Amino acid sequence: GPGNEVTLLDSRSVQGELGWIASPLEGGWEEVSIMDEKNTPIRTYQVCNVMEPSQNNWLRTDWITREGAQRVYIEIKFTLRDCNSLPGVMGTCKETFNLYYYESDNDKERFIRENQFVKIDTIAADESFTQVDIGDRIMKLNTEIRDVGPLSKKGFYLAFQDVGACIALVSVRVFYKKA
Amino acid sequence: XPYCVYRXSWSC
Repeated sequence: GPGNEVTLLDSRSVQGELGWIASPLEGGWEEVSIMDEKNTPIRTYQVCNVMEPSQNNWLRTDWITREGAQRVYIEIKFTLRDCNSLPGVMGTCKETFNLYYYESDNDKERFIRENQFVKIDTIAADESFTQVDIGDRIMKLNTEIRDVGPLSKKGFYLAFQDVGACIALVSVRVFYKKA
Repeated sequence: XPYCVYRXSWSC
């Protein structure tokens, strides 16, 4: 449990805007706040350009220290709209997104090339869900976890690539397990 | 787009 985990990043516990780096800067991944019962914002990132072709929208975290862990765990809570629930002809609509990482000793990288990112997985809605009670509503979200390693630079960046889905990333947590 | 935005529920 949390007792044996050390959190490296938790998007839910960041104060103020996440300000993660989106490419394109506008019109792709955008920050959307969902207000919880205490009027604290849940900072989500969303993109839904299902009506436009050739989507390649990237979103990357800031630098995340690995603190001497070689194996980290990435937990994402998200929701997608199924293509069959979106009216309109959408020949290129997708229901997945891609997850990547890039290791670096440099905590202030800018414009990391697409080809520097290493793919972790294609993420889809699968069997596993969680419920997040926010007062007026209970968010029923897919929950997926992936391990990454072995890591060997001082830290890393995580990235999410959309290629034409209708996706909301509601929570991203990265942790390691401490012996 | 965004064609839809997720708020509690999706709205499109």
